[PDB]
Amino acid sequence: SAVQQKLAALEKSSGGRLGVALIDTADNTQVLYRGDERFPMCSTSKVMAAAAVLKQSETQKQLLNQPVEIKPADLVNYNPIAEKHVNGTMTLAELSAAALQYSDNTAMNKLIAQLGGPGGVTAFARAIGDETFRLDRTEPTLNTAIPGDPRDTTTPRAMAQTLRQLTLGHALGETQRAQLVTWLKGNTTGAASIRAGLPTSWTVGDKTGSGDYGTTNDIAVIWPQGRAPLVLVTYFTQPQQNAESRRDVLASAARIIAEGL
Ligand SMILES: *[B@@]1([O])O[C][C]([C][O])O1
Repeated sequence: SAVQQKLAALEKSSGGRLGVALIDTADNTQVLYRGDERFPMCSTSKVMAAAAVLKQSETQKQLLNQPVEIKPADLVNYNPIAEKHVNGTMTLAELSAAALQYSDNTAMNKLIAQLGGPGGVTAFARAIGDETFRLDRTEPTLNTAIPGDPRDTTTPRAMAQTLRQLTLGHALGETQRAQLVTWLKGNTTGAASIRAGLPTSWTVGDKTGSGDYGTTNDIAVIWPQGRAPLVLVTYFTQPQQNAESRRDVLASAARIIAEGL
């Protein structure tokens, strides 16, 4: 199809490996490019950790207000929000927001701890029907993005379906789903990625990811004005360990998808 030829050309021009999955919820049609190949999730995995904590809060009603101490030893490589609260506390809600909207790695590690380890995050994925997602490591080593390594990967198809279920479906309770949507819509790290290839009038909620091998990812829910929402996952990785990020590729892939609608 036209869109798949344009995505292939974009990939060829980029020098890397591009994975795309689009779900149009109007007719549940899907557009896939390398949709069943594994890609390193990097920080896109933070959505799953936050959603797992939200699921816990359906039974533990006060869980998100639980204070969690941030100690100096907790700080890792990228902690824009946690750094502001060293030797103090953040609630689980604040940690979830930080992980999602600022991609805070300390916050992610606290979420993982709350879930009983990476296996607890993976288990949540399995519980909502995602057989592909696997989280194996904590921050920052889950971002190594080594070619061929299946750790800390998923496929575009799987992540699109899971993101749909979490945000537009009913994998979470009503208050929890709404909270997740609010968090994603307030992301601060996404301006140069999917959002940049879409009409400025569309509302987007997204989570970016970055890692070694120039890995540059973004997963989004998109609410076009007067039109069913769309779920779009764009994963990109490159052959050189020290390659630069290529957010423009994700913007271009989004633009190509948007043109075909
Ligand atoms: B994710 O991918 O977003 C930023 C941080 C950097 O380690 O991880």
